[PDB]
Amino acid sequence: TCPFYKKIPGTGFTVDAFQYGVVEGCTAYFLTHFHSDHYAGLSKHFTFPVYCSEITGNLLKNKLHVQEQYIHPLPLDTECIVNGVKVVLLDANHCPGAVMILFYLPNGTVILHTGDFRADPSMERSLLADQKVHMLYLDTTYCSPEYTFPSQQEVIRFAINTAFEAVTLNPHALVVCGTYSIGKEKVFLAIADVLGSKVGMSQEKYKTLQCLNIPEINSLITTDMCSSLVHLLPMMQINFKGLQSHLKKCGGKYNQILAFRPTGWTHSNKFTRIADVIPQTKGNISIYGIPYSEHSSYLEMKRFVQWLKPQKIIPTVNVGTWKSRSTMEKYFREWKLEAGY
Ligand code: NI
Repeated sequence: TCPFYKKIPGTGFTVDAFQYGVVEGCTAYFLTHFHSDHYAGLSKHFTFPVYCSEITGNLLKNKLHVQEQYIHPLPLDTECIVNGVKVVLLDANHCPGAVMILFYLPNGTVILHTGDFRADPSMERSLLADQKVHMLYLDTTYCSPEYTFPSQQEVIRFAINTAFEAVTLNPHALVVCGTYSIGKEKVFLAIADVLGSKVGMSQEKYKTLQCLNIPEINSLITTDMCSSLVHLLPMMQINFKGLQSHLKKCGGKYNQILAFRPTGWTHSNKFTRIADVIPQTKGNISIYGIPYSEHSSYLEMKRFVQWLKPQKIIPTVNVGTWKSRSTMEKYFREWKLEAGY
């Protein structure tokens, strides 16, 4: 059965609730972004209205085959009426097409559902600035102070500098980057850009990237592996066995692999700086784990919430244990006492 934190009171609406069958009372199903834990349950036989971004709607049609008549894309930053209720979609600074949803209830309550997000000070100058928000449905993935990681810009700088150095020392080195969902496209695009190459990938991944409205994408990616010196592979293949097997397939064109795994957080973050990160190596293969996050750090999350000053917070992540729930509730109270709301 559908959990309470996926339901929007005072409406016929649910958020990211496609794996519970026909939800009793639901006249519109919103989808925040195209990640499988959130779309789980959607398929070509779905017959209810789905509300989402243009980009999410491209992926629903092309990848899941949802029929067009049930896909309702909305523009961002624009007041829209859905089944008699004003809503706005905001950029969530997560993966391509990811949104936060503002609901303006008929009784006067305003609710923000963040979906998955990476909080940013720029959000303090969106349409959120313009009225009070009573209830916040919050992505609490990294809601604990140990969760530190660098800016996306610092991480991309590390990756660009590492790749350009290795390939300039050895022009016969191949760069490989892991992927298993949309998001984090800057990692492989920034590295291919410094090397003067397109990124090579499977037909299935090329198809996915052609749904994302990235400017000038036809100039940046390709299915011809032979012409490319940055290859994308499934995340499961980014290990010594998988990468050895891939190098065999390249027909003696290359004699060294440098590979990147963009993880979220890893406990090496508590001690080590981004400057100081070192790879795991075996022979002519080196693997870097780089902390490129599409979710808020603890400090970024705290700044956002202390700015927004909501009356009530409903977590949407880490809700399955009493210890987690109690931990999160303590931090919410600290924040509220420190700021005075
Ligand atoms: Ni996500």
